[PDB]
Formats: sequence, C-alpha cells, structure tokens
Amino acid sequence: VGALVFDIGSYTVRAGYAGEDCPKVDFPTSPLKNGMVEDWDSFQAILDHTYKMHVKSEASLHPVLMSEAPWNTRAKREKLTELMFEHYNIPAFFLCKTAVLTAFANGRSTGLILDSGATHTTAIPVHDGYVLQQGIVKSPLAGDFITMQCRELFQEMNIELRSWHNYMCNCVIQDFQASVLQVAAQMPTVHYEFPNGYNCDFGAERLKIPEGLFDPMLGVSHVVTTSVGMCDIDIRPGLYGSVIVAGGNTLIQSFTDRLNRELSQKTPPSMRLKLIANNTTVERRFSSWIGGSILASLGTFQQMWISKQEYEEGGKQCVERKCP
Amino acid sequence: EIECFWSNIEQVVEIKLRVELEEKRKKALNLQK
Repeated sequence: VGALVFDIGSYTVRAGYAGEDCPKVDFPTSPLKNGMVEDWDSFQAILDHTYKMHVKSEASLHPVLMSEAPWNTRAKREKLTELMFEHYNIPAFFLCKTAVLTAFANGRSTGLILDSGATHTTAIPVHDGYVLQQGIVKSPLAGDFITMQCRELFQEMNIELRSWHNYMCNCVIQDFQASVLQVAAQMPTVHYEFPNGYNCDFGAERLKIPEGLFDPMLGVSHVVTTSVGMCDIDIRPGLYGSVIVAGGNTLIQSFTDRLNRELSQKTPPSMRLKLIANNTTVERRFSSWIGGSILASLGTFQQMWISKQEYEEGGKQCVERKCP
Repeated sequence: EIECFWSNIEQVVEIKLRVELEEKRKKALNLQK
C-alpha cells in the first residue's frame, strides 16, 4: 500500500513509490503539448499503461499523487480528478505543481524555479510553497528550440539524422546535446560518433547552439528578471537567494554557470543571488518526482490528500479546495 | 511540514557529522597507536 508518486511531465514521465528515492520507471511521454492534458483518451491510456505495465499494480489499492504544470488551467484539474476517481477508483488523491515539488525537493520552500519541457521554459517564484500565478514568466525558448537548432544544423551537415524513427531522431539530437553542447571561438572539439559511426569535428556549433536560449523572444535571464519584477516588492531578495533549476532539458555544460553570470551582472551587485547546483542529470530529472515523493511520505499527507470519501461527498470542486 | 522534514534531516546530518569527526579522532588515535 506504499504511496505511489507519478510525474506526467511533458517530455518524460517519471513514476515511483513515495518512500523510494528514484522514479523506478522513466520513459518518454503526446497529450501534453502545451503543458496540460490535450487528449483525455490518450492521457488515460498512458496512465493505464503506467499502472499495469510499468508498475504492475492496480490503482484501486495504493494512494495516488499526481503533479500538474504551474500554469495549467482549473478545468484541467477538475476533469483530472473526475477521470481519475471515476475510472481508476483510487483510495485518496492529491495534485501539486511541479515547481512547488522542485522547491520542496531542494528543501527550500521559498524559491524561484527555472524549468523547461516540450515547447516551454518557465520561471516561477514560490513563496512559502505558494506559486505566484501573476509572477510566472513563460517563454518558447525551450529545449525543443535548441534541439531543433541542432536538427537543422545536422540537416545542413546532410546526415541522415515509422514514428520510432522520429523518436530516434529526437533522442539523438538530445543525446548529442548532453555530450557536445557547452554554453573558432570554441577551439578544437569532440569527435562524438553516431551509432553507425558517422561523426564530425563538432566545432563552434556547440557554442552557437546553446546561445539561442540567451539570444536567438525572451531569454532565460530576462524571463527570470521580469518574473521577479512582477512579484511582490520586498520578497524579491528571498527569491534571488533561492533560485533553483530543474528538468532534464536544462542539462547543458556550463549552462548553470552562464545563468549565474547573467543574473549576477543583471542583479544589483549588492544582492545575495545564488544558484543551487543540482546540476547532475539524475538530480534535475528526479527533482520534481523527488518533491512529490517527500510530500507523499510525510505523516501529514494522510490528512492532505483527497480521500475517496471526499469525492463521493463532492465532485470536481474538491481539487480547487484541497490542492493549492 | 516539508520544512519540518528537512529540519529533522538537518538534525540527523549534524549528529552524523559530529559522529564522523569523533570517529576521525578515534582513527587518528589508533593509527598513532
């Protein structure tokens, strides 16, 4: 009956038990193009695949937690509870924002979260665990844009970079990012080889490709600097001293270093700006699910969840009432 | 509640750190002995 924690993230779904450290299953996610559920049939099918194939357990026994995007609309949450409770008949439910779970994973309730996924990169200030909706800044310069710069450059190289083939294409442009991309001006470079053995001297492209998210649209540094501008006046020092990053799409070499430089030179020099270096791929990919797991584990989650009794007593209204 | 969890973990970290320094002292003492 160990509590189950799922992340339904846009580009890879992370699932696991509340008490376990890592999402035991992490597979590619689609019904979440803009950030919330686009296709209820497909989303339901993938969830069913999750419980049955991925974790080999029925949803009628374990308590369940799901996480939704900070900017998701309310109807999405209401329909999500309706679908989940009616179809899978879980004993208790909860919903949490991914940015809040990122700030919890870092053990820092008051924070600013930078994260990106399919088609979106966002900056969210969270104060005492509440996402300031008015302060969120959302930009299209996501990992998809950089990976498409990569894909265009590869096509210009003319390499031969059904759906499974496209998945492979996206993965290789992603795999190339982790090894090569770093944020003649770059000096000799790597010999990264394709599975078939093809390769090249990946030179200045490794520098120019990551430069898009800063300068191709609002770059990440501007995204965050305006995000705090739209928030409260006096909590702003707290956010700068608590800036956090999450998401696998953020995994570029010296990416966090360039962010720290950009914010330090953009923030007033007197300010205590600091970035929490959870820079490892494992850390960023597990951050949100980690927060969900901690949230579920505690002895108070037994009172925070939406018990099946609650949904029997009342309908979709409970999500707005029980989930911040 | 999460802050309380992290403070509990902080207490565990502090006690483990103290115990590890004490064991460092013990290891040095045994090594010189």
